[PDB]
Amino acid sequence: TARTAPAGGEVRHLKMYAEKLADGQMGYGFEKGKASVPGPLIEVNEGDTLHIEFTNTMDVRASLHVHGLDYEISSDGTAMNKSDVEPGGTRTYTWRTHKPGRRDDGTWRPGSAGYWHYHDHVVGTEHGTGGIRNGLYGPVIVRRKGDVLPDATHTIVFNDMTINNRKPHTGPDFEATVGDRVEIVMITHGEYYHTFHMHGHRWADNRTGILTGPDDPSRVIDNKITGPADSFGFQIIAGEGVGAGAWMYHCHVQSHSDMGMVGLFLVKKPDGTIPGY
Amino acid sequence: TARTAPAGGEVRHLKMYAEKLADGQMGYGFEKGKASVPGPLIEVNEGDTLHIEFTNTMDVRASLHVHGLDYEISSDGTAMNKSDVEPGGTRTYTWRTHKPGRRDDGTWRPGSAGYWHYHDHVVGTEHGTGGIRNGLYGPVIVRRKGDVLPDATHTIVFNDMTINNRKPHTGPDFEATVGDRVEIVMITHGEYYHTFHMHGHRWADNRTGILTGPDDPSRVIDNKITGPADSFGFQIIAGEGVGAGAWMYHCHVQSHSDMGMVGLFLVKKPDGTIPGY
Amino acid sequence: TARTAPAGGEVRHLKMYAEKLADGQMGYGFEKGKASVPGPLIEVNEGDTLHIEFTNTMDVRASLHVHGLDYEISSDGTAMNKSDVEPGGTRTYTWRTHKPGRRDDGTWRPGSAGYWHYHDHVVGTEHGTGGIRNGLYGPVIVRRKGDVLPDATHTIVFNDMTINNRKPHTGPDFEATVGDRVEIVMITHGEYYHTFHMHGHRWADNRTGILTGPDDPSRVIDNKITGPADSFGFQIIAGEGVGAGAWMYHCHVQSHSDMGMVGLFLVKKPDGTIPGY
Ligand SMILES: [Cu+2]
Ligand SMILES: [Cu+2]
Ligand SMILES: [Cu+2]
Ligand SMILES: [Cu+2]
Ligand SMILES: [Cu+2]
Ligand SMILES: [Cu+2]
Ligand SMILES: [Cu+2]
Ligand SMILES: [Cu+2]
Ligand SMILES: [Cu+2]
Repeated sequence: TARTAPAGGEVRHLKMYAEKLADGQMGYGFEKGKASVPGPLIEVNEGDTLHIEFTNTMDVRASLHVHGLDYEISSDGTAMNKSDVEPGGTRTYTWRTHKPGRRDDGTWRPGSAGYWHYHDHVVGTEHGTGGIRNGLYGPVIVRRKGDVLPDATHTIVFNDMTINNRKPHTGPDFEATVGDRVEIVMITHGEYYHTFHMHGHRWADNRTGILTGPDDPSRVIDNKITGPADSFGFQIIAGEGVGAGAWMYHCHVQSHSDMGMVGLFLVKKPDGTIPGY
Repeated sequence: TARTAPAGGEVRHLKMYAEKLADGQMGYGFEKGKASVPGPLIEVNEGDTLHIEFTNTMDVRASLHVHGLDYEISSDGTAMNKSDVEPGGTRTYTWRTHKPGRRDDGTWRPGSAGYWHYHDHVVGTEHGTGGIRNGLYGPVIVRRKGDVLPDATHTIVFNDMTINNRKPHTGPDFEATVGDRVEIVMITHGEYYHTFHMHGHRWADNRTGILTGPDDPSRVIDNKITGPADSFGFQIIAGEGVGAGAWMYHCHVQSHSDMGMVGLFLVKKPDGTIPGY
Repeated sequence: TARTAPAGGEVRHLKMYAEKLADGQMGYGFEKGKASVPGPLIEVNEGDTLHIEFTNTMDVRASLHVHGLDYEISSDGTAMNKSDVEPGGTRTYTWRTHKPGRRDDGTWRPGSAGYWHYHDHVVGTEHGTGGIRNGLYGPVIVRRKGDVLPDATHTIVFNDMTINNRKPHTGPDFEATVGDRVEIVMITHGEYYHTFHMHGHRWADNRTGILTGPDDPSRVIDNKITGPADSFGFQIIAGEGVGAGAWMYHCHVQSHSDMGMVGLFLVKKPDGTIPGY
């Protein structure tokens, strides 16, 4: 049987930093000097509370704003609600999550589980346009009790005309072995719509990207249109039914793929070989 | 228990007008001199029939065309099918709705229930490009027997680079009290794709925007990409799990929010106060 | 009762050609001299294997690449994986499909069933930008055991600013009789997002476009946003609840419909008449 998420409800603490990078970009990190674009993955269980002690090490105001999770207005990360952070400053954001359940009126409250993201809200403009452009974005995953955990999680961010703020035609590339349970968090940012596509693999267009059984009528797809701040996620079995290979993923907007929005899902045999590579 | 829609099947009558407004815009209304942009909400139950006695008070041809509901070709609102209205003229459009049910061949006929809209089809071009641009659009809601009625319904229309044809950074703003059941009808028009986003709230990407219980695998989202003539809708509990606050909604295409596609969901305590506002 | 797909598992063989057309376009066909834009429909049952003996009759390199179905890397149709075809050359692509089922780890493997497409991957650019632009695309349908077969299937491809590579305002138009079970395969290609819309009809936004019964919470729609390489499909009962008529379909992006992305769903009485036509 596959590994599954346990019941949540833990209180968790975390240090996060905003850093200007030597190349001019901006990244979050869990450790000073180890910021990355995209930011590090934050993964919690429904019901967990997360207290992020955030330090802006930059010379400009910056913030943390999250999608999907519960937060009070004092943690929405906006200038308006006095929730950004001054240069050199520290603030504790609090993110909460909740489980689904029946309300008193008989309705069904949705849980927090899903594929989400965090990003800056005040660099460049009051909507973080400069922050996002420079790399201040990262993924968040909230797990429901009992759903399936992967062998590894990769984050693919279409940010304007870049993948993960990389130069055209520089990946990123990811590697797996035939049979691995691979998870993708797919996030879009900036100005343009895109269509995300994988060669040789497909997934369900629902909450987890996975069907639990035969009753789910969700479309099975390998192409999906996305816009700025959209986030979705899915799991695949690397090479399932198709074998080892250098499997392209790309934006399928023709000029975008032509201009470098391309990468490789490198699925290897156990000996490491990739047919045709 | 929450209030729910009853069984439909009523025959309803309605007067509607198209008016040029003093500012140059065009609006529909239920009363002469009270046209609005967006047009007034039309809400019916599955099975109801609606007879709209429509008068074009403008000096140009205009029409009414609806999405989703049943109508005969004589009510499709097009110049081609001789279904528009001459300046000063009156025409009765008929919209019908039906319930779901089993067909003789064993298949399942879908019902009309959903979040829909009406708009002009002949002002400026044979596709109403001028009518829509000037404000001739409005929302339609069709309820299925037994689904949940809100405390209030707000209509948010992304029309080209405007929200409800308003100037940049002029809202609209909406108000609620922590705990209200708030319904959003979200409609897109014009030339551009958008992504609709709410701070502090989320909904289900299905027909009603709501989960009935734990078996629904629909993604829970707070960001959604939309294109011209898309309509969807949802309900939220104002401030549920997040409290009172000035909660922004906006298009999340960065330049669009920077250029004014922003508004506030003002969720108040009972004393009317909004923390940080 | 309606006709339904049987269990699959047949091994099928097929000849396909790439041809330059006299007008300058490029089309696939099952017979030399009978290429079409879009390419011919390939329809199989889940579990079938398809061996396509493909001949490039053009003076440039070309390929076949499919979405959604199972294929080994040697059939992905890319220059990178040495899977394109030289001018005048022949290659056998193999497409496989599989049924859903329970994995050993308890998870649910999705089946291949869906609305898919094939297109060129090497004409003009390493992403087939020229091939797709010139007309090298076609639809694929994979049926699950037991789902509903239509009276006829039409393919509507939004390719850049054209429908099926046709000149503005030249259709295509399709015809039916009130009561026909009409299937639409809707595919998008090129550079631009679109919104596909039908007058007088609607469908479910799920895998088959159809609801099986009352438990499916999928949104019922008549407008849908699409991007390059998106494919979906649905069935409707021609004129159901609305009668005979010249029912427009179009992209609902206003300038796109104004510029000719329009066609007619001609639904006739048995005597062939169309009210208002
Ligand atoms: Cu925001
Ligand atoms: Cu792109
Ligand atoms: Cu955001
Ligand atoms: Cu129309
Ligand atoms: Cu926008
Ligand atoms: Cu319309
Ligand atoms: Cu490709
Ligand atoms: Cu279009
Ligand atoms: Cu492709």
